[PDB]
Amino acid sequence: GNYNYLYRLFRKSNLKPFERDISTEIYQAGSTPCNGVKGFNCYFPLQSYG
Amino acid sequence: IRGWIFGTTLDSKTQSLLIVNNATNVVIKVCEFQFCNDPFLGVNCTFEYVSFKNLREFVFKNIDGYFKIYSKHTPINLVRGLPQGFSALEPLVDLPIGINITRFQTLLALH
Ligand SMILES: *[C@@H]1O[C@H](CO)[C@@H](O)[C@H](O)[C@H]1NC(C)=O
Repeated sequence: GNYNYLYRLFRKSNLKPFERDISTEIYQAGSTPCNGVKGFNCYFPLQSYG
Repeated sequence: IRGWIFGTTLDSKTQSLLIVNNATNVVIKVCEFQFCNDPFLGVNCTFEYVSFKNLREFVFKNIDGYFKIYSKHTPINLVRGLPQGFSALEPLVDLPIGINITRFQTLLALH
């Protein structure tokens, strides 16, 4: 697997036309905050094709 | 007045637009800047560019990832403040930067 190619699976709001966003801050997916640490309803926003 | 910051969170968690004017050149950057809590001048990155008898006017507008700048320089006589009468600004630049700009601040200089 080539893991060096990546895409964003999560964002709270969709991009406007040619809006660009590299920020990797952990996605809070529900009522529990991330505080920067992955877990229950707290997911890394990027993913890899492998 | 010698520059501007534009961005979202202004804290290195994003690309942020920095614009600076100095006597050698005018400079523009979009880097993931860690700004200080009190920006002035005592006399990752993905885009960079380079170039009271008077009033300088500008308009900054951001549309579909392009940051558009219009300007005018004019003599004035009404020394009190922002004057009446009329003259239209003209385009200088149209910058491909893609940033979700929502906050801004001016940059000052000290002797
Ligand atoms: C742009 O930034 C603001 C915060 O300043 C945020 O609420 C918004 O969701 C962001 N994205 C878009 C698509 O505007």
